[PDB]
Amino acid sequence: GLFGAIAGFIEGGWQGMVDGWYGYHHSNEQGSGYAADKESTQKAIDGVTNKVNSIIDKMNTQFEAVGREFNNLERRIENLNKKMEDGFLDVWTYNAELLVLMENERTLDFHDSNVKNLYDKVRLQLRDNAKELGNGCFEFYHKCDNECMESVRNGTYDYP
Amino acid sequence: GLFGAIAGFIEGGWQGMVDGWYGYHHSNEQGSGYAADKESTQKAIDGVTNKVNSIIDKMNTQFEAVGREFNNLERRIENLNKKMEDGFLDVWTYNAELLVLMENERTLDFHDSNVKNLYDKVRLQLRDNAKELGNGCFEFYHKCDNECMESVRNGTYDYP
Amino acid sequence: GLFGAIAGFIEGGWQGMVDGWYGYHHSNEQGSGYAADKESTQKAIDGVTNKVNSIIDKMNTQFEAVGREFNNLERRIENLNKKMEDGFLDVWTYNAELLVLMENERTLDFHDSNVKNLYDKVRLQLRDNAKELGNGCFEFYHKCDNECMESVRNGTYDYP
Amino acid sequence: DQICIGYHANNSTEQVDTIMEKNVTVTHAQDILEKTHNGKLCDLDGVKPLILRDCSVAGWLLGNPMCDEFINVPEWSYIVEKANPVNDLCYPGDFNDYEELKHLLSRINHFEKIQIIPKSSWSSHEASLGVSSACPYQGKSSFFRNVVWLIKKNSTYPTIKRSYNNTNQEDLLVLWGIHHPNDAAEQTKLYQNPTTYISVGTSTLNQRLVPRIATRSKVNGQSGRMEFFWTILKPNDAINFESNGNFIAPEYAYKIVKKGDSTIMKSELEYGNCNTKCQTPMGAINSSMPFHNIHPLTIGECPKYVKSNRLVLATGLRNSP
Amino acid sequence: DQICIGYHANNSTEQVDTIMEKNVTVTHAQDILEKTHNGKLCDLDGVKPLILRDCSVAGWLLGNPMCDEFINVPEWSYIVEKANPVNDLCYPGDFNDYEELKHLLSRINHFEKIQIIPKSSWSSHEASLGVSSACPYQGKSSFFRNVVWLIKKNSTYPTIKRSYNNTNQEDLLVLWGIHHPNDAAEQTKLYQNPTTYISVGTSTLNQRLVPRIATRSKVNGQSGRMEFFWTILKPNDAINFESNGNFIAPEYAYKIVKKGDSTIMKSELEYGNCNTKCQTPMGAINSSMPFHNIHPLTIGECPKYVKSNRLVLATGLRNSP
Amino acid sequence: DQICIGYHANNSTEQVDTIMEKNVTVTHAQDILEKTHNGKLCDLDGVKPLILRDCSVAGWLLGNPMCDEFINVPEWSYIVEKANPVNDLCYPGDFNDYEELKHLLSRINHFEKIQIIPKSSWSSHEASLGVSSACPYQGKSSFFRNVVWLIKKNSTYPTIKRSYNNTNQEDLLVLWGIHHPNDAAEQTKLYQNPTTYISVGTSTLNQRLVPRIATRSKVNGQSGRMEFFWTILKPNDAINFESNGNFIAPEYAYKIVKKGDSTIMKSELEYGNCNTKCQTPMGAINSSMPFHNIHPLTIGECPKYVKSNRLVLATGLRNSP
Ligand SMILES: *[C@@H]1O[C@H](CO)[C@@H](O[C@@H]2O[C@H](CO)[C@@H](O)[C@H](O)[C@H]2NC(C)=O)[C@H](O)[C@H]1NC(C)=O
Ligand SMILES: *[C@@H]1O[C@H](CO)[C@@H](O[C@@H]2O[C@H](CO)[C@@H](O)[C@H](O)[C@H]2NC(C)=O)[C@H](O)[C@H]1NC(C)=O
Ligand SMILES: *[C@@H]1O[C@H](CO)[C@@H](O[C@@H]2O[C@H](CO)[C@@H](O)[C@H](O)[C@H]2NC(C)=O)[C@H](O)[C@H]1NC(C)=O
Ligand SMILES: *[C@@H]1O[C@H](CO)[C@@H](O)[C@H](O)[C@H]1NC(C)=O
Ligand SMILES: *[C@@H]1O[C@H](CO)[C@@H](O)[C@H](O)[C@H]1NC(C)=O
Ligand SMILES: *[C@@H]1O[C@H](CO)[C@@H](O)[C@H](O)[C@H]1NC(C)=O
Repeated sequence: GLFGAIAGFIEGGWQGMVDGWYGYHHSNEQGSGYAADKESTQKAIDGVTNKVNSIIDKMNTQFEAVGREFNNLERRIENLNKKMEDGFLDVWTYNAELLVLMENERTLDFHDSNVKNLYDKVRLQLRDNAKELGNGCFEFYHKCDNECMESVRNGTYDYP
Repeated sequence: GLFGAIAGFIEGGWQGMVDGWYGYHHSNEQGSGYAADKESTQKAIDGVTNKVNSIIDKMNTQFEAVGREFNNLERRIENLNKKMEDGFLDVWTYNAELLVLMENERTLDFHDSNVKNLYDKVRLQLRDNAKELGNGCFEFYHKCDNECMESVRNGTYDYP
Repeated sequence: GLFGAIAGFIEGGWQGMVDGWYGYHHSNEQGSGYAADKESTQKAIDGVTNKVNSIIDKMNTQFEAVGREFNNLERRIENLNKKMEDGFLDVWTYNAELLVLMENERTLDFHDSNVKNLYDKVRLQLRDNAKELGNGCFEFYHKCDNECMESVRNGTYDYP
Repeated sequence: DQICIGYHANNSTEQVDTIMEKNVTVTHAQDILEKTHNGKLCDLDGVKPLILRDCSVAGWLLGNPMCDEFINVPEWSYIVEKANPVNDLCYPGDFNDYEELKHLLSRINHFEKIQIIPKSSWSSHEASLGVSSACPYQGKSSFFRNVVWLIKKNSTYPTIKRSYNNTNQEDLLVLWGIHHPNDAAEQTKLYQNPTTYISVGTSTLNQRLVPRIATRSKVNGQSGRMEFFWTILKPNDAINFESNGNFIAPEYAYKIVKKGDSTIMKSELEYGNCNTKCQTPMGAINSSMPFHNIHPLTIGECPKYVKSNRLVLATGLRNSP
Repeated sequence: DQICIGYHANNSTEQVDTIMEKNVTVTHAQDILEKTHNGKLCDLDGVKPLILRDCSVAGWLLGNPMCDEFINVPEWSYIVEKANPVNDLCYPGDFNDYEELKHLLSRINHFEKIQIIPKSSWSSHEASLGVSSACPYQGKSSFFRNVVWLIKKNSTYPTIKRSYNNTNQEDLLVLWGIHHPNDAAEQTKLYQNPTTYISVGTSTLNQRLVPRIATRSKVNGQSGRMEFFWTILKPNDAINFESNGNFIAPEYAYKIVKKGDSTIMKSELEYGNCNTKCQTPMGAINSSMPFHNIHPLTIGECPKYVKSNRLVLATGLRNSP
Repeated sequence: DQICIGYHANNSTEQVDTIMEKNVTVTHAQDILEKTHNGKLCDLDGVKPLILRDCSVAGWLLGNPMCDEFINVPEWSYIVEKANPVNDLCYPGDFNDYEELKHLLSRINHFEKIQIIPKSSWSSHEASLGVSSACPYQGKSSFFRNVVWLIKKNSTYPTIKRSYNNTNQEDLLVLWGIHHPNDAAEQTKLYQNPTTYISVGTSTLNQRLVPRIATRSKVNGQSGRMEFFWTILKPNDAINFESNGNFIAPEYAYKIVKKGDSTIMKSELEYGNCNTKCQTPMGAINSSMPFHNIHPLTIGECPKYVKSNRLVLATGLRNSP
């Protein structure tokens, strides 16, 4: 994965996180669980919904075959007609298929990038208050209850 | 954007940097301002011009309509000719619009990634000598005037 | 290069790692040398080989020109026929040329992304035990013999 | 105390292709290609097709006497014709410029037919005697219902000079024919006159047909040939016939209701009692899918046709086990 | 003491589109689609087009007497013709292989007209009496200037036997016609002989035309027809006419100076006295943009046509507010 | 102590292109465009082509006597004909629907020539004096070996009636021809009868040809013209010839063995004594590349034509010095 996060340094997905595509699992003294990051989720949904909309639109101009008949002694121009309509279907089929191949790759890297970004956001914000375990996780040096964990989730962790 | 620098960990552009596409703002006892980074800007300009020259070239082969006339009882091969030309126009239109949609995205990510690289060049060099504020900015522990600042700019920071 | 490693913060390739695409150099008390990293290498070989096989197949439908003769007073359809077949060759040459152009860009970046993910993999692992030299290399503070160096490659560095 | 960044997984078994990896499992895909139809021919916005069953377009326009289901048919969305209808030209021959006709037919939704030259109105020539066993109806010899096979009256064929002016404001499709007998005497038996011709005029038509006596293949027990012709008579303009033998007369013409937007498709399929906003020769399509792989040829509000067996989009991320 | 890494903004308000986001303000963009033209027909690298005004190609080639602007015209870049020129075949008829001819005209930049069979040159036929009030010049009945409507003399029409040898190193366009009277009386009134033909031969031409005395509608008060034919006379080849009447003789022919590269375009516009490097039927294009959306048909060094309404590239970065 | 992350370089000199940079050196590349060919015409999977040398398709089928190398040729993979074969229609003329026949030939691999009207068999017409000095064989005046130029016997050309029935399971290509003398005497000398015809018929053919006496350029010192026609005869149908003069009757016809997949290609090249699986008019392709740029027209197991000069993929990485 281009951006190293998904199936990379975070070895797997979380079955437990049923609320968004990216987020947090926090594990402390008062128990644990998951919390989807609404912002990145909502940016990702938008980006993907436009992508698909854009994929549907731009492939709507497409060639429409028209049936056309030619008699026993008009073989050449019927065959012209054949090779021509088959030619456009091949161009549009090549086109549609290859675009899907390409943009599927860009979507997977998109998600990968979204996760790397979120990590980096959290990571900086946890300057030297935590051991970056190198597996998606940061271990604090100090205790960090639900008021504090949400601090990071908030974007407003930063002990000012 | 994929690389998370532009409109990402760095919230915004700098109206006061009129000198290049990416570079530096410094601020110390002697006062402050901007300084565009020449090499990353110049790699950006070359990359972006080559693409535009590439985009213009690979398209110049395109299909050219040509007037063709058919009498009252040649309607079938007139329609052929019409479906044939509208065919290549839809194919070239699609081609051209989409490559633009695609390369536009790639250009922007390119700029995102150029800023990210430039940030990391600075981030390393500054090793243990500065609090990575996490917003584009490094804060030195040890006072850093214009001879020092230009040190980082130079890429020849390091206390050897 | 998008991911900032190749011809980036690593100035250049290693004429002496003849064993894989990405790998390690160690240099310590007991001597020094090169070790290709098998997993990242093999992931890259697979990804590229698929790309090539993909490129070949999806381009295999492609228009085939068929010969066709016309008389002195069939000039319009002969020209129709000519500009039809030339027309598809142009669409397919563009399709093929651009795909090479586009995917070449993606291939190079893939190698970049791969070298980066490996650097990032070593850098979390080596935690705070080593000066990150800014240049591809890490300098340990505590003597790192061959048994230690393979602890890094291995993946099972970290003092448990 | 630990905080972790991570990402969604779930029980999706869904796969998408990329360039470097095939069959990648995603938490969320979107299959954008329609592969199902209903196998039926259906109305098109509640507007039934002309399903010519066993009758060919020619066998309909001339009124092959076996094509009495189509004497005057309602407006149609599209026409449906078999590969090899058995009820074409009952009397062997040729429909001239048949395909170029079909083409117009393909941009026409409605014909209101009307009488141009009455079967009563042939003073000097007989015309109830032009019937062939090759064109049977109900056992008895017959012929194309919309044209008239005028024969000689009392061993004389006086030169025909009839004419029609178009005082409906729709383009009129006008059909006639010539008979090329097989032998020197057949000519004489049927029309008397030895050397003949049929001469057709309009503002843009300058035509003189002349029969073609030749020895040829029995086909539908027939050794002669009809050879049919047509024209579009602009409205407020006259067609001008003239013949001294072999003339198949127009009796009926077709009034064009150029409604527009149609097709003749090829379908061995029967009518299916359904509605649809998209129809293919193979059956009808019901989807919001941007694409389908049913059939290139379609009429109506339709997905784009492609040759793919499969086209699916990632929306979600790589679904890890 | 801070050092910060960042990037350019500015007051650019330019938007570009991507796959994932529309209307993205960039600091710099390159619009690459030309959307403007001068609205005029112009010269093409200083070389004025043949702008046929109200004459049609046919009307020009046979020299309709209403088409005198074009009796001899200089080399042309392109030809312009209207959708429905009023000055065509003034005397109703057909031009034969008209379109196949117009196709040749798409590859010719200059004619030079030379006499092949002089009007005076007729000893045994009258050549100043074949005029029609349908082709009027200056109020007086006239006729197509490049052809001669031969009429019978002292009441005989003796067999014609003429022959032209191309003693120019050009291919030569040769134009002739045949009259189709509407009754056997006109036949007699004009040519005497009741059973006529015209025969024409070159190395490759083997044609015997024959009149079709049919009865037809008045088009410009005429119930007759002319039907003009043409051929290409190779240099050192001879054309060989022969007829006993109905023969519209070549008086003139055109010498092809096949300077190559042209189009007949369809435009209702007049000359605009501009010069240009790229010309479409709606107007002419002055730019360096790689593409344009003006009209698909152009002549000269033109951008590529596309149906886009908008084609803008990023060059700069996302411009923050 | 140092550990370092890094990557491969080598002495690779290979360059590949990208959108943003051109000429980027890479450790590894895969060239996927075939640029080379053997420069010969070769058999196609062991199966030698029909290389017509100087004979045109027309020249071959009617059996022009300078084309005896091709009197009975075996099954072929592809046909090779030059651009201007010297040995075409020896007796000047026209091959009707020539191009539509060459089309059929595209989809045919074997002809087997058989007699359908013996030369001896003509009782009331002389079948051996139909020879011209335009069609010479070994110095002596000859003629199209597969058709017979019947002439009058004792100054009577009795009306011809002959009939051939196809009793092979194959379709059969039947070739014939009519002759256009240049003057009345010519007609009279060769055939007696002054107004003649040929009327041809099968189940689908309804023909009547008429000689066309006109006066024309000497091509091959010949002033008249042959006009050859053709049909495909269904297995169990009968063609029914009939004429009183100008007839160039069949003697032989070709039975079709339609093994399909062939082209006519155009090539001044001789035979090369080689095998290949992919052949272009320029030479043949021995390759595994997905693409090639040799020539667009090929037959066989073939890489895809593109107009590129170079198509090289990166596999390895940016080769840094
Ligand atoms: C077909 O009939 C119509 C109408 O009867 C003819 O057109 C009329 O003819 C008169 C003759 O003086 C014209 O002035 C009118 O313009 C026409 N009347 C109407 C109501 O349109 C028409 O000419 C006939 N066709 C021909 C050419 O014979
Ligand atoms: C048209 O005229 C030209 C020249 O006036 C003819 O060509 C000459 O004719 C003789 C006939 O024996 C040839 O052998 C010569 O080669 C020609 N002379 C020159 C100077 O080229 C031409 O043949 C005439 N057209 C025809 C075919 O009748
Ligand atoms: C060509 O000859 C064949 C056979 O010699 C004819 O076909 C036969 O015609 C008889 C007529 O009584 C039929 O009953 C048979 O079915 C046919 N023979 C077989 C066994 O196939 C054929 O009709 C002839 N062509 C024409 C149209 O006259
Ligand atoms: C992809 O998966 C399908 C099952 O959905 C399988 O049939 C196909 O062979 C797979 N393709 C490859 C080459 O892995
Ligand atoms: C983009 O901007 C234009 C205004 O310049 C607007 O009309 C158009 O709808 C916008 N497109 C979308 C879908 O945001
Ligand atoms: C790329 O390199 C080739 C030499 O192999 C050279 O001819 C060509 O001009 C180069 N292209 C550019 C634009 O640098």
